[PDB]
Amino acid sequence: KQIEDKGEEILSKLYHIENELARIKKLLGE
Amino acid sequence: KQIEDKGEEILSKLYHIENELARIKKLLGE
Amino acid sequence: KQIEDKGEEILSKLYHIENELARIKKLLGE
Amino acid sequence: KQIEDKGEEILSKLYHIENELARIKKLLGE
Repeated sequence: KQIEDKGEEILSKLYHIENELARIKKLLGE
Repeated sequence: KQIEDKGEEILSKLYHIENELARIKKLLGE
Repeated sequence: KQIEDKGEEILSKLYHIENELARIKKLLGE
Repeated sequence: KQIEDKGEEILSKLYHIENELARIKKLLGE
């Protein structure tokens, strides 16, 4: 359950990261 | 294998992040 | 717990990626 | 060993990603 909690935690950061990069790509295209 | 399954899903996110970075590096003319 | 240990190391990388994105978003004046 | 191999694989992508972002930050600062 530690390994499963770390797993989710990792995913949720990755969603945050992919959103920051989408925001960068959007800016740069404007 | 829930954990195996998570591994794969995490990696998938990483590929997609790599696609975003390729888009970004093109916009920055590098 | 080698796998637990890996989890933590992965997360650490994600934080650092987040620091880089904060630096990048400042350089892009966003 | 599948979980341990996925672990390494994830790390190695993250190193690639942190390098792409360092290259972005360097460019933008030049």
